Amino acid sequence: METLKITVYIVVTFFVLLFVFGFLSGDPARNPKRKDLE
Amino acid sequence: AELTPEVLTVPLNSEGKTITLTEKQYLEGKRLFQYACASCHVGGITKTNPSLDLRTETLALATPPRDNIEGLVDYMKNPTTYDGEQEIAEVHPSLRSADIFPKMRNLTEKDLVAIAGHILVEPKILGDKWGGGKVYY
Amino acid sequence: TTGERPFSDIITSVRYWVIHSITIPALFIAGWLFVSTGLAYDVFGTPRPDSYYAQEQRSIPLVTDRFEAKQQVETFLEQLK
Amino acid sequence: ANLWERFCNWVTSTDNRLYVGWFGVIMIPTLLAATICFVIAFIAAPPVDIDGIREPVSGSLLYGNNIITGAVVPSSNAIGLHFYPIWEAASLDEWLYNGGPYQLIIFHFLLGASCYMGRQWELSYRLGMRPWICVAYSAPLASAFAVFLIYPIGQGSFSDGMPLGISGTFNFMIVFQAEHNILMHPFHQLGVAGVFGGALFCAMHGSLVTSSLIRETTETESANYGYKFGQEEETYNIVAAHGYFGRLIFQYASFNNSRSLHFFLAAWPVVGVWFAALGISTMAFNLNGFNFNHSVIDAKGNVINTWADIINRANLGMEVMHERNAHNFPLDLA
Amino acid sequence: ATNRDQESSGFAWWAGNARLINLSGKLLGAHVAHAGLIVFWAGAMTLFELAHFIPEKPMYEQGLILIPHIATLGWGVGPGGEVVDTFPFFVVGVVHLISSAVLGFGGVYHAIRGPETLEEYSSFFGYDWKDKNKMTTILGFHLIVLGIGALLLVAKAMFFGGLYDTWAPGGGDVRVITNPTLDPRVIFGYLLKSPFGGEGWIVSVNNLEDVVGGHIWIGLICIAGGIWHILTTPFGWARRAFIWSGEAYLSYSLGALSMMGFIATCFVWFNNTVYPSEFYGPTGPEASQAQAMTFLIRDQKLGANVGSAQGPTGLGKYLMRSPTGEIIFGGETMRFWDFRGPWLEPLRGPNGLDLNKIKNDIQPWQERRAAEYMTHAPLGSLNSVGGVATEINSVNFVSPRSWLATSHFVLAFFFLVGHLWHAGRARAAAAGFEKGIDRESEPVLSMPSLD
Amino acid sequence: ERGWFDILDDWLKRDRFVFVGWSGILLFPCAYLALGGWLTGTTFVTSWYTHGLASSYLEGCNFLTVAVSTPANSMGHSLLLLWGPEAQGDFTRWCQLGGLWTFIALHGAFGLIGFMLRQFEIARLVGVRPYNAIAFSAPIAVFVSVFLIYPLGQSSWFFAPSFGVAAIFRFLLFFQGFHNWTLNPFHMMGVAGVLGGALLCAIHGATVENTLFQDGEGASTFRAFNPTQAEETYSMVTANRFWSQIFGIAFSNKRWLHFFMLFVPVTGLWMSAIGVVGLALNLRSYDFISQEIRAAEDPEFETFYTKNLLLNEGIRAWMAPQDQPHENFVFPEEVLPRGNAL
Ligand code: CLA
Ligand code: CLA
Ligand code: CLA
Ligand code: CLA
Ligand code: CLA
Ligand SMILES: CC1=C(/C=C/C(C)=C/C=C/C(C)=C/C=C/C=C(C)/C=C/C=C(C)/C=C/C2=C(C)CCCC2(C)C)C(C)(C)CCC1
Ligand SMILES: CC1=C(/C=C/C(C)=C/C=C/C(C)=C/C=C/C=C(C)/C=C/C=C(C)/C=C/C2=C(C)CCCC2(C)C)C(C)(C)CCC1
Ligand SMILES: CC1=C(/C=C/C(C)=C/C=C/C(C)=C/C=C/C=C(C)/C=C/C=C(C)/C=C/C2=C(C)CCCC2(C)C)C(C)(C)CCC1
Ligand SMILES: CCCCCCCCCCCCO[C@@H]1O[C@H](CO)[C@@H](O[C@H]2O[C@H](CO)[C@@H](O)[C@H](O)[C@H]2O)[C@H](O)[C@H]1O
Ligand SMILES: [Ca+2]
Ligand SMILES: [Cl-]
Ligand SMILES: [Cl-]
Ligand SMILES: [Fe+2]
Repeated sequence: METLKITVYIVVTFFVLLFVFGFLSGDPARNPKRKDLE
Repeated sequence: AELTPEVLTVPLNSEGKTITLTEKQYLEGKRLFQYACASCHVGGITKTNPSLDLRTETLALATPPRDNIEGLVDYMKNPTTYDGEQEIAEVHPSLRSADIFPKMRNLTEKDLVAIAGHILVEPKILGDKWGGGKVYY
Repeated sequence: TTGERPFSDIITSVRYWVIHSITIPALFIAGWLFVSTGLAYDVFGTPRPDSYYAQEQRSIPLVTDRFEAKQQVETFLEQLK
Repeated sequence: ANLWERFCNWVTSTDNRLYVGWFGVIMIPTLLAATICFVIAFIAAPPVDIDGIREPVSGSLLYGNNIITGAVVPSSNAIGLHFYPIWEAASLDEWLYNGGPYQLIIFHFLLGASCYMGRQWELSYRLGMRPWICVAYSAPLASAFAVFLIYPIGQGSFSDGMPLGISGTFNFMIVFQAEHNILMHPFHQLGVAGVFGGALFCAMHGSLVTSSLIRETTETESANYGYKFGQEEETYNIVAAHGYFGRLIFQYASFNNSRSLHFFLAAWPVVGVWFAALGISTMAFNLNGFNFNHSVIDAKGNVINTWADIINRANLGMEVMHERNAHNFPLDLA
Repeated sequence: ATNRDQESSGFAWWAGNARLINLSGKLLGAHVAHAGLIVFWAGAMTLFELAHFIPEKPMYEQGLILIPHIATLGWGVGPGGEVVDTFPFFVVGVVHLISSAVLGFGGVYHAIRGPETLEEYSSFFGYDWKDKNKMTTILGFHLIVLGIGALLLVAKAMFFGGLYDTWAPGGGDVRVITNPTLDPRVIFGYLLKSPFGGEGWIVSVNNLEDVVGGHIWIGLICIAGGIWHILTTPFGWARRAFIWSGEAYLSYSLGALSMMGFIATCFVWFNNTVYPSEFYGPTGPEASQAQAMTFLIRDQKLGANVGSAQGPTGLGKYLMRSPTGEIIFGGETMRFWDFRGPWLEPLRGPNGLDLNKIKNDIQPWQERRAAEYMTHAPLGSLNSVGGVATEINSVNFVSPRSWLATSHFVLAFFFLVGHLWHAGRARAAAAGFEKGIDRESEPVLSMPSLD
Repeated sequence: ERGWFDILDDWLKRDRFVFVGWSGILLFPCAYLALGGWLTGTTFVTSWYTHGLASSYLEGCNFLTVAVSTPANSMGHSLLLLWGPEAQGDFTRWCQLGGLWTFIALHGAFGLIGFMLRQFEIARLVGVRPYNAIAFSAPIAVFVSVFLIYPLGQSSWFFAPSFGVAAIFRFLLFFQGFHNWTLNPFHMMGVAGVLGGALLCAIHGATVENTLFQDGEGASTFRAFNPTQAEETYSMVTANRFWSQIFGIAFSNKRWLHFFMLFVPVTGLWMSAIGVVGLALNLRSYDFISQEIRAAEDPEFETFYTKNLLLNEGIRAWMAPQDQPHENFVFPEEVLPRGNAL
């Protein structure tokens, strides 16, 4: 169970960080029209 | 069917004297009972102890008898267990314990008579619904 | 448009209101009196608050026969004293 | 273009057969976890003590259920609102007895479906669309939160969440009616207008558009071949449809503007289901339906029954029979 | 008629307030006039509550939601929450009512009389949504205002009478808080608690030392952050993540308000410390626990040994073990064993409910309190018939906790929808396609087919 | 020939504010009388002699609890004509005996026929295909099965639905307790048709509104549409790509999409109607025999199916004496099914 818990804790943190860094990676500019939104 | 003086005539004491209530008294009794008592006694049952109800037959067999105006008025001043052996003002609203049951603070003698009258008249109206519980809703 | 006068035309005309400031309250009052005189009770056979039961009875006056249903009801109505 | 930039371009790429996106990064693992656990538990899960009284209810196909009676059974009343992951149990056998799988499924599902809503916003932004399709989906999504999360919080137990099964759904609905008189609640009533109305306007708009298709085909071919995917011109005559529907009622009860017509088609069922979800969500805090029990009284004081009192008789039968071994004290206060 | 029709502004009448987006003078008025309405309701509703208030009924039998707020701050109440002086309630109402006239006056002036734009009038009061510097400065001023507000609760708690403490030894009383919790391990520890059963995240705060100390931190944090935001301008990583427009800032606030509304819903439902049950009525968990207490007391008086009474399921009829062994009330209330309240805790020992205290130490005031709370469970109908859905008419009651929880769930839900609406539009407007697809530049037509 | 029939035809088909037609001769009196009778009855008429119920504003009921209730069970399936052998021409007795219920139900039936004939008549004059009238067959199938076939299978009109809000709620609950109607797969198909219909309604309307072409400069996009314009007002191509990528599949044919929107709720209502035709005969999907055989022999076997039958048994025993007064059910307290404590 302890190994399971750390495994899940690690998997969740991995995916959550992708989400956060993904939306921090210039997302407003990722559209087909105006690409200067700063 | 209507609320006649016969409906509103109830036992005043145990010696057999009756008293006839006005429709005003009866309706005041209903409002005051809703104010001070229905949270536990809605419909003539007792939510915190369903073994005891407010049916007239149950009140007649209490000690002392509670099936008349004087018995019920005394009960609102100094309530006792069903056998009369113990005084329960500390756990049951009463004039004697109006300091810990503040809703009893603004009840007058005339109010206690009206509440008593409502308790005695209502079974004459509702029959088994009074004190019967959910089975008779 | 299908030829009838527009509704916004009519209900902002003085003559519409001269007529309907009378006829609307008049019907309203006729409906009031239909209840207040007790006439609605007797037209439709609806019990008044003191007419659902006899003083001691607790039974419903339920119709139980098809072809004497009319007499059953008239009988129930007598038994109200 | 470094590796992180390459990854971001693939995640947000509009050329993937199914759009991934950043919401997709959370959606895909959580929905797969919930789906795999649901399928396995529906087939093979042992009976679950839903009400905490050591009275296990059988939900899975292998333990005597068919498609109609089977369910994933809500987690134990003894757990209440405590978090019960696999690693809080001493064994998988304990976890299963206590309804662990229910918690794992609904928490993963609710996250996934919330990200599904976000993903609807996200692809519309990548395609240069207007953004509000995801607002339409908030009505079914809010509804799922109501019966899987909000109602358990207010009543204090996931054991009162909706079961994951067909007959379990009916159980939840009947007990809900006994404990909140939802049929007499105006928010459920608006929900019924929402879905009856939605179904009415669905058939209506379908019949009207279909009734005014421009002749492009012969009797031997399906009329659907008269529309070509991507063609510039409209495929039905909306002036004809309005000319018909306006005479069916009267002219000013009919839409001639396709934009406002289609907005109405969106708004009516979505608003109605929002209210239905708010019904469950506020009855979750015991603000119940209208109570007219013994409201009509005659001159003496006899109760004159109404249809509301007949409803109450049926509610009492549900109340006194539900969870027949679970109550020791006279009032069912949650 | 500047931007007061659809042709000139682009906005139909049903979206008419969107015509204010770039008219800071009239937008100022609309905000001040609306604040007047809020302050108006606060004062007027308080006076209405006071006029309809009987001192000797419980507050929660009277449909009161604002007098309970005033009473929790220590005003008008004595031991046990008994009302001793209704004049504080009167003052709070009158002063809010009077102030609303001042705000209404300024709102109506700026809205229809004053300059429609402030930028040509004043460079301090004028602003550009696109000006990240000015926006964080206006933000900074208001963070400082908010932080003073939290320090005022502390000043009341520590220097001006104190707060009502439902946990005070004796039965509950106003108490001056002299040692508020300052240890950041405690204060921010609440932020890291799980929100699930038995933990409750910040809803679980259960003593005024923690409440007061948490507001000291919040006060400093807001004041500190407001200076930071006056003195700084958003960094590049922040510049690239946000939309910088008026509708965007509105959408961020709407998301924040939704989250607060949901938290507030749970606070009033579970917490009986900053929402004392003396004033708000028992929580749902509380009343359910109180029923088991009541019948354990009744039956033990009749001679039952409640510790060994086996119920129909095999679980104890009155007492049982929680999944981690604690002794807890039996029956369906097994779900509510995380409940804590001042009338129940004296029966609690290290292992939970303590059988020797149950047999020997139950005082009549606990029997009274349990019977009161069991008969004021937060259950009732929409027309305020108290009780279960099958109960008959008689008792006019719906708990204040149900009114407050349901209203704010509904409001929080619609503010989440508002967030989605306005954030989606803000994104589309900034990118330039909120009015529709350009026929001669439709993005999908320049993309390869999926198959 | 321009005889009286053709002259009358002309006048009946004048393009006026409210079209009349030949169908209007049937539709308008019957629709007006059905509505007026419901309004008359819920305002003034009791259900004391048929049901033991107050049911009108005059008695103190509100919008949720008024009804025009069904006649007494002793009336059987009588037409209850005003001039019939029960009322014998007496308007007051007729109301007290439930005559308004047959009045409403019968004129309602013929009014619905009239409304569907109107859809045919107007479609023929304007030159459109009659798919709207075809879709309206589903409401008619529902009305006929629930309000006419179902009680004709039963003992009497008494058990048809009464015309009122709370009265219909009681009907829903009666069908759960006595018929286990949630278990019926014909009802299930109806539920799918209705919920799927609402889904299609929301998703089509939302999709159109969010793939609009920018055909104007205003922020209110409603103005940028012209009923006679030739071009589509939203992008089917973008709509198709979005849904393909969100959901996997998408519509590509606009004619199929709108036919499907007709098909789903219409078919659902037809399916539910067939189920009710079965309940007319008590031909229920009440039980799974395999479940009952196992549960009878194995007192540890429990499913949501056995849990729901316990609820139905409670509904039957607790509502039946008041809901079926002509039966004179006297159930002493000791026989009522109850769990522990409640
Ligand atoms: C909190 C609610 C609220 C507030 C504060 C505002 C405020 C405003 N609206 Mg908005 N609006 C609202 C709700 C609100 N609105 C709603 C619900 C709708 C839907 C109908 C609209 C639809 C709408 C449209 C279509 C337009 C506005 C416009 C405006 C602005 C100019 C109004 C004007 O010039 O009228 C002049 C009106 C009068 C001269 C009549 C009387 C107005 C006064 C203020 C009433 C005061 C009464 C009060 C008792 C006085 C107390 C004084 C006392 C304290 C001394 C103003 C800032 C306009 C705008 O944006 O302009 C750029 C505009 O075109 N609104
Ligand atoms: C503080 C919060 C806030 C603010 C400042 C705004 C501001 C705005 N909104 Mg947003 N909105 C919000 C919250 C907010 N909204 C929420 C919570 C939702 C979800 C429902 C929305 C959903 C929304 C939509 C769908 C739209 C806007 C739009 C707008 C713009 C035009 C609004 C207008 O003139 O309405 C005029 C006001 C009315 C027409 C009044 C509506 C009356 C309501 C529905 C009745 C509510 C009943 C009441 C509560 C109880 C009954 C009372 C009765 C018995 C007397 C304006 C910028 C428009 C826009 O996009 O512009 C860019 C637009 O289309 N908003
Ligand atoms: C925080 C909001 C809030 C809460 C929790 C309460 C709670 C309460 N109020 Mg108060 N009140 C409020 C705001 C609130 N009120 C406001 C804004 C006003 C001015 C109108 C009042 C004026 C007022 C008076 C005059 C009285 C109360 C009373 C009460 C008590 C009884 C309530 C009742 O019976 O409702 C009945 C239930 C309803 C009316 C249901 C309303 C349904 C609404 C219209 C649905 C709307 C949904 C949503 C907003 C619209 C979304 C649209 C969508 C398209 C986006 C209860 C404690 C009574 C009391 O006991 O005082 C001591 C009383 O007499 N209130
Ligand atoms: C927070 C909302 C707010 C904001 C941002 C403004 C901003 C402005 N006002 Mg407006 N106004 C407001 C509310 C507001 N006012 C209110 C409530 C009223 C009614 C009293 C007015 C009545 C008003 C008039 C009649 C005029 C203005 C004018 C102005 C402009 C010049 C102000 C100045 O330089 O005075 C200098 C600054 C001061 C004198 C400091 C005042 C300090 C106050 C009075 C003491 C209390 C402040 C403290 C925070 C109290 C907290 C109360 C709060 C908790 C409710 C400026 C754009 C002028 C204008 O538009 O010119 C064309 C103008 O003629 N205002
Ligand atoms: C009204 C409140 C408020 C608002 C709207 C802002 C707004 C802003 N702040 Mg400011 N700030 C504030 C108060 C506020 N601040 C206060 C009180 C302080 C003192 C503590 C600061 C100290 C501060 C610093 C040092 C900085 C900002 C910065 C900013 C900008 C970037 C925001 C951002 O990216 O957040 C996004 C949030 C994150 C990236 C961290 C959250 C991590 C994830 C999302 C998990 C958390 C979610 C979880 C569910 C929360 C639950 C509770 C939690 C405790 C567990 C933005 C303009 C940045 C800036 O540009 O300065 C010029 C910056 O560097 N702020
Ligand atoms: C802008 C605008 C708007 C809005 C407005 C508003 C929102 C306003 C507000 C306003 C306000 C907000 C106002 C207020 C006022 C107040 C007042 C005026 C008060 C007074 C008071 C008094 C007088 C008092 C008295 C008393 C006393 C002192 C004692 C006790 C008793 C009594 C109560 C008697 C609208 C929408 C219309 C639209 C157009 C534009
Ligand atoms: C007073 C008090 C207290 C305290 C409190 C505190 C201390 C609090 C704090 C709090 C806090 C400290 C909070 C925070 C929050 C945060 C948040 C809420 C965040 C958010 C974020 C976001 C939302 C982001 C987003 C994004 C992403 C994620 C990606 C990129 C882009 C963006 C930006 C969009 C206590 C309890 C002791 C007691 C009672 C009283
Ligand atoms: C039966 C019968 C008949 C017939 C009669 C009729 C035809 C009647 C009609 C009647 C009518 C024709 C009535 C009406 C009534 C109406 C009413 C009574 C109304 C009310 C309304 C209201 C109350 C409203 C409400 C509302 C809504 C709904 C929504 C919006 C808002 C409001 C709140 C406004 C005859 C003689 C042939 C023969 C014998 C039998
Ligand atoms: C619990 C959550 C903790 C979150 C901590 C947040 C701290 C914020 C500090 C700033 C971090 C942002 O770091 C972010 O990362 C990536 C590289 O990895 C950068 O690089 C990005 O550049 C541009 C931005 O338009 C994108 O086109 C490109 O795809 C991407 O590589 C972002 O420009 C940078 O802003
Ligand atoms: Ca700054
Ligand atoms: Cl059950
Ligand atoms: Cl229990
Ligand atoms: Fe369409």
